[PDB]
Amino acid sequence: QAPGNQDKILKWISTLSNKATTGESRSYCTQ
Amino acid sequence: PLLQRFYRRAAANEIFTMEAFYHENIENKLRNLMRITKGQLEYWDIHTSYGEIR
Amino acid sequence: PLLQRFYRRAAANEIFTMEAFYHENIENKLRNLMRITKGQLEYWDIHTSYGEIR
Amino acid sequence: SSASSKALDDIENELSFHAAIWLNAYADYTMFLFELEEYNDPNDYLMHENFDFFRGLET
Amino acid sequence: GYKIRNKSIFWTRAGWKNNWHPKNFNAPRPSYGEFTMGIRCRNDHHSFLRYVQTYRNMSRHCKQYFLGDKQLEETFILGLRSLFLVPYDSQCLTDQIKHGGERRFVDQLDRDFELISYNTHPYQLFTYTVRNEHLAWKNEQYEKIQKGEKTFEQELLDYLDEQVLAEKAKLRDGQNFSIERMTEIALHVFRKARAGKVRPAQDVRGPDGNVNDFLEQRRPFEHPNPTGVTH
Amino acid sequence: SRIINHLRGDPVYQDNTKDVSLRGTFLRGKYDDLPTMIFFTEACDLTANWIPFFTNPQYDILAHRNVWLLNPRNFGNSDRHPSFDLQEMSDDVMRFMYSQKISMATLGGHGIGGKIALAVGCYHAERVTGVFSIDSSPMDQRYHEAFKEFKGYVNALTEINFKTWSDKDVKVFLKENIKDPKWRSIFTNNISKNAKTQSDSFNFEINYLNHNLNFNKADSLGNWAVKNGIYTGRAHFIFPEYSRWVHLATNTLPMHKVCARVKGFGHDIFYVQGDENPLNHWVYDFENYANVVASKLNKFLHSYDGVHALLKDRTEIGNFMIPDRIKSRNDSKHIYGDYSPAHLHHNWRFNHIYEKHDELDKKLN
Amino acid sequence: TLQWGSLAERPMVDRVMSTSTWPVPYYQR
Amino acid sequence: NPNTEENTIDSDYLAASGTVEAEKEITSIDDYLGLVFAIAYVFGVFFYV
Ligand SMILES: CCCCCCCCCCCCCCCCCC(=O)OC[C@H](COP(=O)([O-])OCC(O)COP(=O)([O-])OC[C@@H](COC(=O)CCCCCCCCCCCCCCCCC)OC(=O)CCCCCCCCCCCCCCCCC)OC(=O)CCCCCCCCCCCCCCCCC
Repeated sequence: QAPGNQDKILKWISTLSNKATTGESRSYCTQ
Repeated sequence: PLLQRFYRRAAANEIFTMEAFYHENIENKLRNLMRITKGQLEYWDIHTSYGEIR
Repeated sequence: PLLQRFYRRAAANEIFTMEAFYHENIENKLRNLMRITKGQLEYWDIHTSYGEIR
Repeated sequence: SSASSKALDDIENELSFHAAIWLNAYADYTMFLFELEEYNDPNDYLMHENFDFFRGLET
Repeated sequence: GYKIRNKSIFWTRAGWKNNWHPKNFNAPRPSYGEFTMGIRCRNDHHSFLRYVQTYRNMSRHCKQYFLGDKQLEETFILGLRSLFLVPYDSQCLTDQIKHGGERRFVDQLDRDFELISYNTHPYQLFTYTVRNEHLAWKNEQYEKIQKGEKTFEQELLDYLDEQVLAEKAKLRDGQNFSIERMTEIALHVFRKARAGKVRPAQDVRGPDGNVNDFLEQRRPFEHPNPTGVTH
Repeated sequence: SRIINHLRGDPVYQDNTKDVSLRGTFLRGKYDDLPTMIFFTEACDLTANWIPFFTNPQYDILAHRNVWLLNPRNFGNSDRHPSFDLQEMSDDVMRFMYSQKISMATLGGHGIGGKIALAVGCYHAERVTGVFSIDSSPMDQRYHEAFKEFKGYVNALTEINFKTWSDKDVKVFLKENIKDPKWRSIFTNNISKNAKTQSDSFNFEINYLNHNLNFNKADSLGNWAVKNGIYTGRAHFIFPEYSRWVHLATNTLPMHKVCARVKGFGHDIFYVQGDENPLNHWVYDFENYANVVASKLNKFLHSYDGVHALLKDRTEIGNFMIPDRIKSRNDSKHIYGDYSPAHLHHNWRFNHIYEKHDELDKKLN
Repeated sequence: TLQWGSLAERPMVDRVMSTSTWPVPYYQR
Repeated sequence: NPNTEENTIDSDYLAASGTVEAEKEITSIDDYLGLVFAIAYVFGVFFYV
């Protein structure tokens, strides 16, 4: 359970953040 | 020389080539439009995984 | 048909082709004569070492 | 899994229509390259036959 | 593939790619009131309203022959706008045209409406023909559905849905079924289906370099005299 | 070691077709100063396979010229770019010749390589001395059965995914999908494992190539476009008697159609006597085919390559005078007459041989 | 080349066949 | 094929070169184009038209 269970969840959030360009969107990504 | 008639051949001989390369010229114009289209479809692939991420 | 005149062309065309390969065909004939000549020269190379062997 | 964030349904239906727009364009470019396979050498077709491949030019 | 190599292809005496104000000797010059006795000019400020009324007429006069087809009225509207938005989106600086582009386009659209008023414009006849060919195919589907029969379009949709399951049922190492894979599956089905049909030859050359026409029958000669009708 | 010298580099994917660099093997000649020969191998075919041909004492080709076994773009170690336009691929060679300080070179090719070689002479003739094409012709070969197979095999190679597929899964795929033994062997040796055994891949760009062939349009390598023009210089064509690529019946006419100086069969066009065998395309494997190609190659390099058009052979240099066209020279007080055309040194631009010999000439006087 | 032959045999030099079949029809479509 | 047949090439580009001169702003090219055809048989006698 502990290891490797969050790898996929990091790829998704990373892409969602990369697509963010405006500061407003970047703030929602932080939240 | 009076090359008026030659100028009409050179342009026609050049268009003969552009017609022969129509498929390649157009396919390259679409390679960029498909790039734009594929880029917009990336937003849907992200949303389909939110339910699983949650 | 009366192909007599044609037979004279076909024979000329084959001869024309042989002349085109005169260098290749004669060079192949000598490669065998040189092989025979080199074979006879193997004896002098053996006698030259007799003094060193003795 | 049953239902969640009826506000989320706003973008579920927005991105779904947004994708349908650009899937229609993807099919346009895809189908054109499909029909283009049978069209070769414009210089080998007659005048009135080329216009039929490019329906609309005669109009 | 092939690109125009001449760098001066788009050069004109008026500038680069200038198709709005070509250079000519009799160029426009200003007029001064204090020195001008009389003048003969046809320019005016009535093009804006003529552009508006022209749109209303072309739309309302073409809808007379749509028979209440709402989908056609909406499709035609989108096509009508594409004809009126030409000066607003063109590369040509329609605002810098020689003697007024506004008057020019309006007068050009009026010639189109004249034909539309008589129902003789090629876009009208093209619309009727294209629509009749479309409704005939939609009615063929309706008659097959009322009979409980399956349409040729559904047989593919159903045949494609199963082909996707077969591919993703074996695609376990990866799980990204891209749109590219989905596409080439359908194309493999379309090529196979299209080749099955008895269609007229579209490509000049078949598998061999030879042309696929009825005229490409060369030697050897093996066909006898033509036979007559049977009783 | 010394005779065999192949520069080492890594392919670079390029967005601009002008920033493309070619890499290949260089074979040094026996003698100090010799003109250079640039040879293009068949598509998807290894340059190493031609080394024993150019390094055979029986043929002794290096005695005539230094050889550059060069890979075209998207092939081997050279840079990668989706376009296969022969004009672009020809400019690549001109930059290579510049970077390597080559003023002008003799061009050669095998199969599709012959097309690439001839294209360079068509686009850059002032810097090409001659062209020697082997089992190729400036012709549209899209519909030749031999090309279709090559076009078909390349498409099958797109199905393999090295990441998931195992080494055994590959070998089984080739044997079943590829029937021709030689093509099979060629493709196997093109497979390489990158550093750190990250994954195996083909040395040639399989994606860019398949699109070129599968699309099957003017830019295809099988096609020869009218845009390529005419080659003005010396050209010699050698192909097997029974060849799937060049049919003696009609595939010789394109040579006359594209090459202005080609005299015809028996002078600049020859066929090698042989049997019907689909493997005859690879002349370097069979001694009988190779011995004839080599002899004809040495004759072209010795007597015909880099010789003025109106001269028969190199023997006529200095003893045959060409007629002059009237009003062709700037000097007005010039008595027009016959002249022997100037033949320059093979690398006169990047050396000072003319400046040096001018000094020695003054010392005599 | 510019010397292709006689006027009568001019329509002969156009055909380019993708196969080894003999004799070859001359007409180029 | 308008790009291989020199007969339609000569006539097409010639006509395009004549109508493009409407930018010289003489008058309606639709009016005086017929007079050009007549004037061509006046001075075209020199060329046997
Ligand atoms: C503004 C209009 C001016 C009108 C002037 C009146 C006419 C003068 C006639 C003089 C005879 C020569 C004419 C040469 C121009 C030819 C142009 C031409 O024919 O069109 C080709 C032209 C395109 O073809 P091109 O080959 O690309 O043109 C370049 C030329 O080929 C070649 O290109 P190029 O770069 O080499 O030359 C550029 C061109 C530029 O032309 C201009 O810019 C016009 C400038 C004003 C006139 C200057 C020349 C006037 C004549 C001087 C004569 C000197 C006589 C001295 C006698 C001494 C002995 C006693 O020619 C010149 O440069 C003229 C320079 C003269 C130098 C003379 C050198 C010394 C010679 C001394 C020997 C004396 C022998 C005399 C024997 C009799 C004559 C053989 O077609 C067009 O462009 C269509 C537009 C036409 C423009 C307006 C009409 C102009 C008249 C053209 C004929 C009518 C066209 C429509 C026909 C419709 C059929 C469907």
